[PDB]
Amino acid sequence: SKTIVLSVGEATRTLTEIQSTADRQIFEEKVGPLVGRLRLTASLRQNGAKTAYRVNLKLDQADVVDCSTSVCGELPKVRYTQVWSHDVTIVANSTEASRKSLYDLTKSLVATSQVEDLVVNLVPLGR
Amino acid sequence: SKTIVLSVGEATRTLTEIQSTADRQIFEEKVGPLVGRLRLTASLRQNGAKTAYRVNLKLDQADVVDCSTSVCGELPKVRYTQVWSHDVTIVANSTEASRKSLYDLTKSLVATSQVEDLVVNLVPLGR
Amino acid sequence: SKTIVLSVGEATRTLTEIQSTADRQIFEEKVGPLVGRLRLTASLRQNGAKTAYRVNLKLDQADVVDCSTSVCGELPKVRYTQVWSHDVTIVANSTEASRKSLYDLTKSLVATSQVEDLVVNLVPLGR
Amino acid sequence: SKTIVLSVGEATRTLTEIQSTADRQIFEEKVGPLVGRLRLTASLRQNGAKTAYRVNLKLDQADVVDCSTSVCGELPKVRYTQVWSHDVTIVANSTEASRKSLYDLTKSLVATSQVEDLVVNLVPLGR
Amino acid sequence: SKTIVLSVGEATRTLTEIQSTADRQIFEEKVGPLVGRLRLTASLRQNGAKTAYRVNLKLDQADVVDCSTSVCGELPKVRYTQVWSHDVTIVANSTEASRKSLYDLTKSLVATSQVEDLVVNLVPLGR
Amino acid sequence: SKTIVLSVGEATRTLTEIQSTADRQIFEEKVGPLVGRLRLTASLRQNGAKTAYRVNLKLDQADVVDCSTSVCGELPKVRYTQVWSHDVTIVANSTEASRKSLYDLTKSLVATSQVEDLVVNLVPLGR
Amino acid sequence: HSREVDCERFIGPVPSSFTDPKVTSAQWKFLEDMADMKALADLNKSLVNL
Repeated sequence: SKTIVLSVGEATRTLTEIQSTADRQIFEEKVGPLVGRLRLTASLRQNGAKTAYRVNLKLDQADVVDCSTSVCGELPKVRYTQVWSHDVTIVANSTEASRKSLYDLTKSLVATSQVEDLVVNLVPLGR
Repeated sequence: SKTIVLSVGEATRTLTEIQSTADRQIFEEKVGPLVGRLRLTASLRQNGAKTAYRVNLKLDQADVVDCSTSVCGELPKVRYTQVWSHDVTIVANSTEASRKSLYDLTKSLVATSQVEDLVVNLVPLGR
Repeated sequence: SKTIVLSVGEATRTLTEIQSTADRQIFEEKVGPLVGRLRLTASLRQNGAKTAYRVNLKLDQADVVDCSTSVCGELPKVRYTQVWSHDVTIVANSTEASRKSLYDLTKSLVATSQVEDLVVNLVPLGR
Repeated sequence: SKTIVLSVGEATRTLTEIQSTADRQIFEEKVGPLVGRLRLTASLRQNGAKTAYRVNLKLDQADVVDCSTSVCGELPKVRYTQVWSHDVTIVANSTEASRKSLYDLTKSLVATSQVEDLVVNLVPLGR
Repeated sequence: SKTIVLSVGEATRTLTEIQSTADRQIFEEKVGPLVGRLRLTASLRQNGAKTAYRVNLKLDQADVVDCSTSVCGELPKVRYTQVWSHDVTIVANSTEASRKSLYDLTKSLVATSQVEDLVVNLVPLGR
Repeated sequence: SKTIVLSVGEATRTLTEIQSTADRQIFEEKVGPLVGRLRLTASLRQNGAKTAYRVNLKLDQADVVDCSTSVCGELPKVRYTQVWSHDVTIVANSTEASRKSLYDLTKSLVATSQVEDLVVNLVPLGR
Repeated sequence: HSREVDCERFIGPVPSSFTDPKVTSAQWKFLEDMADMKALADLNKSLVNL
């Protein structure tokens, strides 16, 4: 199969390839309960008349709850669902330096503290 | 009656014949609570105009739960039910060597690690 | 593709993925004549209202005969056909230990000498 | 009245005659709650044309439950009911030695460990 | 086959399984003349909708007479017949301690001297 | 299971119990092809009002033919069928010496040369 | 013998961490900025019902 190791800071999570297919790659995290866990959908295709390409990356994670610790009967039930999709439209005949600069800019914007505040405190981005 | 000993690795389970009949053999495991335990249904018949035969083997096991250890009143209640049936269509005028090879192939496919992963991690068979 | 190695005792057989599809996976054994060989059909789906799942596994193998060794004209012709299907109905919210115990019990029942006698001598299971 | 002392091993239970009648004798155990306790019904009659006799002995005991210890309102409620009747058809002109031997055989079969296992583990009698 | 040893005090009687069947087990005592001897019928079944169970135990013994010791000619002829049936209606989801206490109470009532007097002297139970 | 060894003079044949049941015992000879071989059906019952008994013994053996040695395609096909049933009506209260004498007379009549000639040359018994 | 216990005595002393907490100026400024931002964001939602 295919294993992906993600470092959160103090622990390491492992995602395993489940549904190996060209037009749809489904990775699922293996920790405990398989239902309501971390899933990742990847897709790659073309467009128009063999001009550019199209890449789609979605990451879902639904929280679960259980009452068997106190209540004497409740199966693990999912609560909410989060969807974080992507869309990559990069042409083939481009520039490696430009692609590297764009990737570095995206990494910097992701690692910056403004997007973290926008996600947590729901404050619009503008510092 | 009829006793069947199954070795799980560290303990031995005993199944006892309960409903002795030609067209339906019902074996039940005797450990503790008879309701919601291990049951096995076997059936043998013919087909068409005395050409081949038909063998059916089903194995069921329903988990039980109880709250009398903490809660002050709850009878043992069944939770889910699992059904694993079979279907054997082997003609009489066949080949002993071919039947032995088929049984060996089935045993190897059962004992392989791919079906175990397909059962546990729910990953499609394809290694 | 996808290769599966099966050990019969003295030789190793190789099955190759032929028809890669989600709702129907068709594996075919590559030894010599492709027609009338070993085939395996796998299927995975859901049920009802996203409660449990359904897994189907069928294994077919039709014997072939040929007279070109002595008779001066006979194409390889199939004789009989054997069908061995399965049915797995395991709910998602279950128990890993219970699933492992059930798999071990199934493996023990397959590897026992009673099912082998039931298959070969056609004697009903009851030792 | 009429008192019957039964030794269970560490304590002694007392049953008291309630409904003194020839065709129906009702003994009731006096410990605490009279409803849902131990009751015994005895009956003696004849048959046909003054040939033999007929003796009937039934023993009932229904378990009770109560929630006044934790829940703030629940009367003692009965749960299940067990019925263990008998039937004695012994002719008058018989044999004292034969009757004594039959009683000894019945006592031995009752005190044996096979009936205890049949009652507890629900395993058919056959050791 | 299945042998049962019963101790009467000074001798040991042996009962042998003769009609091995699930819904009807027939044990016969082997001492001398097979006709007109000790027989035991056991039956186990369910009831209603998988709720409780039903166990039936009957014990028969018909006395025989013969005149070949003095009279010229008389085949062994049966005299009277005794029938002692039972009825066990115990639910599955019960209590092991309650079942053990009930079995101990039944054993004590069988081994007591009141039932012996009721059987022998035909005096109603009431001491 | 249950094995029966029969001595024909120079070789020993083995019959194996297949269908173990009280009212119908089916023994089958294991040599090669299971279809069209030696089978034996045994049955034991009572009659009327527990007076005598009834024993039935049937022995069947169907010959098979095959053309795969020369012809390039013919499955093993049965030819004729032979049925040799019996009927034993012996009362329980009989005589051991008379039964032994009858069995010896039957054995002598079977081992005599007149029945062999009646079977082979189809000549009526009368020497 | 038969002893009666009063559970309102057989407990150790109170730890030393039950004191007044210390907050730095940077933490105060950060919390005040976050509070002001959240307050100004909550205002824009009230005018939607105009």
